[PDB]
Amino acid sequence: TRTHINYGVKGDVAVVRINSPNSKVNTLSKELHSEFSEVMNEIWASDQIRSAVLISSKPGCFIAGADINMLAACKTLQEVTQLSQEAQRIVEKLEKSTKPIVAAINGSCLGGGLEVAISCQYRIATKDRKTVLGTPEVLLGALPGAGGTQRLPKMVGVPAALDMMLTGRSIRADRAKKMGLVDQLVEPLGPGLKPPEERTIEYLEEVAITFAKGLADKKISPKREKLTAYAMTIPFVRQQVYKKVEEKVRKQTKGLYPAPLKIIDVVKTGIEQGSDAGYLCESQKFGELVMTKESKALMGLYHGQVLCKKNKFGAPQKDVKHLAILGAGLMGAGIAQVSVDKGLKTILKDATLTALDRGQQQVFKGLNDKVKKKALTSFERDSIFSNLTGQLDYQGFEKADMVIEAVFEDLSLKHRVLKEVEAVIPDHCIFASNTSALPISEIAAVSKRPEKVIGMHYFSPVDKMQLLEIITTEKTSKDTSASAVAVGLKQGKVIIVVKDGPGFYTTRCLAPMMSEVIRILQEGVDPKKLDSLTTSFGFPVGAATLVDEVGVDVAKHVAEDLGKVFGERFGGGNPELLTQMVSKGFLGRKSGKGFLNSDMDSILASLKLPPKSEVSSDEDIQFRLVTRFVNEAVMCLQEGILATPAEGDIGAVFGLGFPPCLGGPFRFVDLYGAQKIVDRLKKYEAAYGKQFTPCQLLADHANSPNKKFYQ
Amino acid sequence: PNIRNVVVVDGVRTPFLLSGTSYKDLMPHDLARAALTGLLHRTSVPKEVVDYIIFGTVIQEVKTSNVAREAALGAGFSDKTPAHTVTMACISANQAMTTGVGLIASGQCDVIVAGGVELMSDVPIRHSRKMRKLMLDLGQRLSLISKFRFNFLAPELPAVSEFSTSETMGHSADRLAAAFAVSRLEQDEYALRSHSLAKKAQDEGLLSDVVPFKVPGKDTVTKDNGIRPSSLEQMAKLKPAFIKPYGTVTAANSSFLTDGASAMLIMAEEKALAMGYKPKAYLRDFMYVSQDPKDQLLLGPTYATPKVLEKAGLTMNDIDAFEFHEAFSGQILANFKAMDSDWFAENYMGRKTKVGLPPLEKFNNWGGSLSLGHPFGATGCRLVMAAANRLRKEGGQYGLVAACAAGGQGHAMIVEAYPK
Amino acid sequence: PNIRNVVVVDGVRTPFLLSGTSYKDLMPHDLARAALTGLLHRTSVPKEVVDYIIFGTVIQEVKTSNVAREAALGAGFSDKTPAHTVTMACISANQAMTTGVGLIASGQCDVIVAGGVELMSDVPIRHSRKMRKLMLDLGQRLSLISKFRFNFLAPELPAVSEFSTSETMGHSADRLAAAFAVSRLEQDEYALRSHSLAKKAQDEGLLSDVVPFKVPGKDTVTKDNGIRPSSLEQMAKLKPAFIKPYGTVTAANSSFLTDGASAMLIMAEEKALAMGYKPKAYLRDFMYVSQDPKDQLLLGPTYATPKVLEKAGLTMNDIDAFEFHEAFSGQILANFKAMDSDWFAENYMGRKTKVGLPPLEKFNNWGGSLSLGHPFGATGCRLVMAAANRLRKEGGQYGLVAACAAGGQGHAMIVEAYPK
Repeated sequence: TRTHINYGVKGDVAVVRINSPNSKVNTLSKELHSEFSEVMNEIWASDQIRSAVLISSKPGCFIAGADINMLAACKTLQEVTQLSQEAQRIVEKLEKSTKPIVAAINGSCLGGGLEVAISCQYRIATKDRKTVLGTPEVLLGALPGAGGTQRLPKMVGVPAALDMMLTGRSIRADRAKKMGLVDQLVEPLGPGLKPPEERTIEYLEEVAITFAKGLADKKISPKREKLTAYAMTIPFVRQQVYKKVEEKVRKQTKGLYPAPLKIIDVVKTGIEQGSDAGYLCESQKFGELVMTKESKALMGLYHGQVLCKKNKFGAPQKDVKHLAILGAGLMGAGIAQVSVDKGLKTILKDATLTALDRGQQQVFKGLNDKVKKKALTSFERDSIFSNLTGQLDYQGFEKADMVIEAVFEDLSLKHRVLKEVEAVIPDHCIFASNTSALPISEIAAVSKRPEKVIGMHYFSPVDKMQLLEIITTEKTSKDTSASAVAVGLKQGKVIIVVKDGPGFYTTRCLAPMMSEVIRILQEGVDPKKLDSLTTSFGFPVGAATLVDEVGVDVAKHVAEDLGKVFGERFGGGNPELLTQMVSKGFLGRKSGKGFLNSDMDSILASLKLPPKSEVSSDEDIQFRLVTRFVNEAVMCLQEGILATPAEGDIGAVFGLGFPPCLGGPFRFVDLYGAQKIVDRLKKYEAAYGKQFTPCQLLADHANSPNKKFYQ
Repeated sequence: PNIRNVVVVDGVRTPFLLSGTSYKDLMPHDLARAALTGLLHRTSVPKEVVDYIIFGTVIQEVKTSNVAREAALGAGFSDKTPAHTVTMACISANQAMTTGVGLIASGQCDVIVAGGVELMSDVPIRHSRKMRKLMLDLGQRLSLISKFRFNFLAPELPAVSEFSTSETMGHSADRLAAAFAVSRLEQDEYALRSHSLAKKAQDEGLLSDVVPFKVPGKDTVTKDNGIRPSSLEQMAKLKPAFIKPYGTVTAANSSFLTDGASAMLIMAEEKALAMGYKPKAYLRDFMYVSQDPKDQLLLGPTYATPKVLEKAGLTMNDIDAFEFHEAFSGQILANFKAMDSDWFAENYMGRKTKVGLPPLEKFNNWGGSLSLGHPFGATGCRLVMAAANRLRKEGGQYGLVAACAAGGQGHAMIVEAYPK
Repeated sequence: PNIRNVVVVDGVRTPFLLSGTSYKDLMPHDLARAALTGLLHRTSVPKEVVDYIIFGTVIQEVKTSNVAREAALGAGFSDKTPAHTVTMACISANQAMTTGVGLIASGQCDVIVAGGVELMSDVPIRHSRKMRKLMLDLGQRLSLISKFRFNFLAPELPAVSEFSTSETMGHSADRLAAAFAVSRLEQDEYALRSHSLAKKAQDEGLLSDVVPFKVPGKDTVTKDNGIRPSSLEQMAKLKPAFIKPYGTVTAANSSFLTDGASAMLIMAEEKALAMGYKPKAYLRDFMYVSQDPKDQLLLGPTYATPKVLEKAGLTMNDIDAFEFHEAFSGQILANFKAMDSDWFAENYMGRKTKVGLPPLEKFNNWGGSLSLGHPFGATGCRLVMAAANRLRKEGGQYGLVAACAAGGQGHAMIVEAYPK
């Protein structure tokens, strides 16, 4: 009947409204089209109404894309192509009606909503930051919900949206006029006789109805300088555009994404061939690349992506408004660069003036590029900058309520630093620290308050990567943890909570990968080759760039830290030579040039350590580093690193550097199987017998009795 | 009750001309001098008794800063009279009177001149941010400063956009207009009124706060120009300019670029009765408040008025004669519509109901803004005599003047009748 | 004696840089924001209690008028705080404090911020009087406006000349200098003092009215730059620039183009004792007088001081600590020389003798102008804390601050010690 969609008569115009009170946001589903069908036919069975308009009367987004648990609802190939052939037949119903129609946008329209949007004759949008217009198609790796890519370049153009529909990234409503998808804009309103946002969703109805009567008697026309140069001009440059794109997609990424080129063949065949006949090619394509081993776990990645952008600890009690960043440098000014714009007062501690110049010139230089790309106004830029004051000694920590240490890592100096920066701080505070190596329970037994100390570890370029990690002692209260993760998600960076251990999670898994980055050049296979060799498997940055990523000075400490405990037998397993690297005094990224450098070779030919021989090709050493990485990534939760490990590699792929289009280190028991990797290291069984030894929990349900982790 | 009182005396206003007529020749401190000499023409005051003149601009013609100093020296004042300008966006004058009454009630001086003077005919189009670095030029260093050059000559424009939100007056105008349910027909009944009364006001010819002077370049005299009446059907055809044609603010029912000046005199009451000039009004309390320029940009007056009624200790409906300042049609009826209901005093302060009820009859009868133009920083120092001679003309004894400014500041002050 | 009192609280001043160093990148409402945030760094006041901030410029960067509004909105103030600028020539700030104390003693508001902000690095070089008529341009009328043209492109310059007499600061400077029998040797003893004390003042490092901030374009921090000591023989070789070499004002002992800002806070005493901040000073009477700009152009302070001593009811020699503002060397000793004799109070008022006798010992010891530069509209709101912390540092309880302005206005007001 009318369970989610309804209209009425006002101005003799059908105001069909979109709402779904069950979830917070509305999703395109079979359960929505099952009633969205038998309304427009009644609109098409009417004659008094001469124009109609649809809108999402629920505040927030417009609609979702494909509903996350419905395309991931497992069904066989003929039905998943039947639904994705039926799903646009209802669009080819309404896109060419005799009675014209108008849609509207006042939200983050994403996914199949453009299918609803640009099929219309005339859409209308609201200029604000909340409304964005993007196509999450390649980001989950598919083709869209009804195949709108066969009328996007009819509308805006092949080269115009060809860098849109597979770049993944969204556009705000401001550039959409200069692009040409939506044509008219209307800015929202402030105060009303009704609350100051409910009128703005009820304002568009009347702007739509004053467009609507004009469409029926044609006072305005829907026929609304670089694309005009293209607009008729492709008789012969045909191959000489998508060939440039054919090698573009494999120079940006590497060739082991079989997803995005499989939307190119659409727009390759949509031009020059049968356009209406082209609407059934993707029916033979959408069922392929959804039922494949490329993006099958990518849906689970998205479930975890939305699943950890949640508070998850009760309710936030006594929210923070001030910060206290102990120490300038690269993390402190770094996390200040992100924790300043969206309403957090910060104070940035330094030792002398001589490093605040290196301080604020991050939080300014990485800020005005933001206004150089016109993503902010020129004025609000500077209020955002002036929310950040930099003290010198101490005057103002009596007002602070949350403290984050940022000093370069040591067990001895910070042990004192927590003892002198305890007295001028109130008792309802939070102390926290971004240690990377040494644990907090070794330093949580010193201060006056035992329970108001957590840990927050960041990652090194703080702007581009997008996650935090929490360090939780025995003594962390629920209010302390909730108040921490409030800063975590108000920060915007997707959180994961970790019960600690000697070496917590990320360096805990990175050093048993980094300790064999020396092992390829331990024989001397020209590790410039290794960059291509490992980016071929899928890692976005090479292992040479990983050791040029971590900083050469902390590499000896993250070698000695768990090597103090158990890193000599299976948190490592090769002779350390990085102290010989720094014996000359190489400086890493601050030396600018990386590794030919003419001095790595003298290390190995110092004394003849590589007479070694084993059949280890490139694929062999790729799976050696990956299988040890997943041996450690399955070692976690065997001691109970957290509650349930399906929360795991939402962290461990998203800042660690693990490739997407590979499901995660906790996700190779499923599409690659524990049986096959145990055959891989059982092929590797007689090599050393010491370091690569597999864990016991995954191995007992590995091969025969078809068991999985949770599936 | 022991604070010294304070008095408005006769308020000279040179008439307002739409830009492009005879004030396109002038110099932005000259009709200051004209209005001030006209003040010294009908006041008969010795020119050495006038104590502390203060003006107010918005443009600040930078060949001569602090306009009031030489603009008093030009009219032959005794130069033992200090002066300063006061620059706000729109209620510059009518910030002049309030700092003057603060200067008087401190009890140190004698009399104040307050005036507001501007010309939007010659807006300042300045040269660039970086070509003016060739000020370093003013024999090889003269070359080497000139050595670095590409084509970056572009005069940057003083786009009147309030800079806190980077958008012009009209976007916020029709936002607040459409937000409080204003139709196009209801928005122009007031536009019809604000000329239909104005032509009758000039017809009877008792709006007599006008001196003439001669423009030195062009021919004869001046008298106000922005008055034209029309019908409602001859207004809705005008396609709106501030936004795409779905919106509801056009150039017919909207302010226009006009130029002019104004002045008055403000006296202590005891010397007003000692010398013997017949006054016009007292000048009682004044609230002075601002609004956050993201939401309530031009919700100027009607967030300020119930803060001044309780300040004086009286009630709304028992006022005798308003006059609210306008800058757009509809804005003033949105400043009728919003506070003739609940929900808006609610949630933007605590627990009042309907504290704005202007009964529309005792409103802007001698046509306010949109009638004879809106100078950008000189209204207000029209408006006080347009309250004073008005409420003398009928009965009544009190009346509030309130105005809105580009930037969120409001202004509101009550004016009492003649002390006899 | 029943008038409410009034209080200066801690007076932030961003340091003054000679033009050409790191403030040649800025934007003339930005170090306003820097000085104001620095005021909100050491005051711990809730940002919603600060009532009515007022600033003062002289240049009025016209892309954003009324500097104080958005310059308070930029520092994250609650925007229920109205603001305005006040523009004079030279004592713009220190006209800010006096209209603030008038605003307080009227008894309607709570606290005042007064500050003065300018940059003479980017002076406004505007385009022409008649090329800006091409504003009429903004399809054949677009041609016909462009049809009339010869070569009349010339940027007219803001030559700082006071316009009432069409001659620069320096002509009137060395006129008044030579008119009161000032030799070149006597004119530069004071120039030696006004650096010799200044370097020692920065050496002991208790001139602590300075916040640093970082200039966003250039490298690190700021601290004052105009301080350089030299010998007397290394000064007389500098050939004078304001007049032909018979004259006696050169660029060594003269003000220089410098940029900077300043702010403070002004509190009512009863809320200063209710909230509990430790004050600095009271702020008693203020005379405010002007001089005719043909003869006594820079005879600013010493025509105003015996009008404020009799206003307060005390005597000259029993003041405890002056500080007179300077703009030229010699000017201040001509403001020593003239009133240490007769004939000048004679014939320019009636019957006093020697009402200026400053004993030179209790003078500008923490070096005033010429020490750390003279910003064109921000001095004064240095000078009050440089009186306050100074007379707290030694004994004594009273002290006058007095300044001269480009145009004949003077300023003089007495400042009392801390109320404990």
